[PDB]
Amino acid sequence: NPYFAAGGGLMILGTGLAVARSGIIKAS
Amino acid sequence: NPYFAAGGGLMILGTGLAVARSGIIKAS
Repeated sequence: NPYFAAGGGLMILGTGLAVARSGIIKAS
Repeated sequence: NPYFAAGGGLMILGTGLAVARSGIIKAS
């Protein structure tokens, strides 16, 4: 469990990267 | 966590590879 509790964090930060890549485009 | 902190780095460098493959085409 704790060794693979990092996959969820990587998914979270990847969704954050996708949200930021969407937001930068939606501003310019 | 630290053993699987490399998946995020591989995703980062893969996004960089995709960005470079897009940029080389968008120049020529």
